[PDB]
Amino acid sequence: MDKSELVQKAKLAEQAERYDDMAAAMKAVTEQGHELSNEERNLLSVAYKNVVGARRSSWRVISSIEQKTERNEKKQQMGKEYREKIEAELQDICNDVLELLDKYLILNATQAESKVFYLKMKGDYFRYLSEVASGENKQTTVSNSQQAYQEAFEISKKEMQPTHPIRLGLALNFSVFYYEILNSPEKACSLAKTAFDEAIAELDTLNEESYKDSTLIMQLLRDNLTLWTSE
Amino acid sequence: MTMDKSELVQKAKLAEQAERYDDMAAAMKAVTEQGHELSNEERNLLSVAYKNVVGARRSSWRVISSIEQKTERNEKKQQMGKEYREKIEAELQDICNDVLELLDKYLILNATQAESKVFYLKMKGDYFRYLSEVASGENKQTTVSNSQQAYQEAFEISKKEMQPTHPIRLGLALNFSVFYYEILNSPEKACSLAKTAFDEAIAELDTLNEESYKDSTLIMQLLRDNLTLWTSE
Repeated sequence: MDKSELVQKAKLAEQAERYDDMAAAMKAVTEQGHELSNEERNLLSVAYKNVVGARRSSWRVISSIEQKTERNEKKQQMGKEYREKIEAELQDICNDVLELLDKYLILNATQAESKVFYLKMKGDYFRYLSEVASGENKQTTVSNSQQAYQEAFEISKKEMQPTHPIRLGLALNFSVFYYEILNSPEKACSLAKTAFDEAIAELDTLNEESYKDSTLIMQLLRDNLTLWTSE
Repeated sequence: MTMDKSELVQKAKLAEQAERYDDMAAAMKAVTEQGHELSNEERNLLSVAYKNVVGARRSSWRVISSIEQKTERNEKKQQMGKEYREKIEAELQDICNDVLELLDKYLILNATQAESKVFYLKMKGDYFRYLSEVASGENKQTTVSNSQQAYQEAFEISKKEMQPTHPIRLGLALNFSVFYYEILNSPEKACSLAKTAFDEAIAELDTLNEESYKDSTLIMQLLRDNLTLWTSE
């Protein structure tokens, strides 16, 4: 197919709830090596989010079954083996996405908003890998996830105003990363408070007809601060 | 592979909980092919697995079919929806043919009681019906006939061997009536069949029992639901 045909196939697959088809189509689009439009990059993201999300959900279900008392060691081993099967599927998906990001999407991105989008995507899929990793690989995937978020964070801070909704909320997602993945609540609070306060300082500059674009995310930052500071 | 029957059944149960129905169906296909008669539990795992597997493809086929009835002035988008519908169709037909082969080679001939024979002949009617929903040309008349014949064979046994309130006999009447309504475009016969089965059940309320009361009355209401809808049409 050509690019426009692949995008139409992706949209058909989405309507049919056939997300593996949708991801395959948008992977093929990405491999043509050109910068994606806003619409195309959202189709890619939605496709793989649904594909990986199904495996993440199945993994949690089987992991919980495995964490319940089973005296029959043969049955215990059957659950472990099935969990590992799902794990390998999940890791294959994440590595496919990470390879698309490292070979095509991040290197070809010529504008800050694109760059931040794909770096945050990279952080997400390393995070997913970290959820199922063990030992030294868990530390490595967590560190790779953090590095990607941090790079997106620094670009957003350099290129966007403190009230920009992409910047806010990259800040929100990053602060939650510190709270939940790194178990670092003091830093989580610090990040969220800096982003909240710096946006608050510029409420002056927003239009009365559009300020909610910013304040909706700022309220989410503030809600997390209330919870976290009360412990 | 190296998994034995107890491992396959446990994997089917784990796949069900993880909503991985393709895995569930594969496990129960492997169990079936070992040649022992499926237990009641195994039969229900097999049926649930393939119902979910085929149901996803049937739903996708309906969605794309309906999209393809949007007269795209560009033949490109029309040909693209047709090709994708045909891809889903072939997937759907592969699933149905797998089930029908299991029924023909293992499930029907290994059934040693009437209830199971009726269950599997009904299932054969169901999967030829799903094929009939997407078939065309000379393949369509074959598929329709094979669906009707399977339902008729199931109905003959069920009328001889099962009480009119038995949930399997009621569910067979339900699906056979849907066959007439949807496949043969015969709502008058669909209603006649459903009305007769409903009335045969209420003529013998003494044959209800505690174990299947909820199942029986659920399907009786489904028969009534179709009757009211089809009559208002």
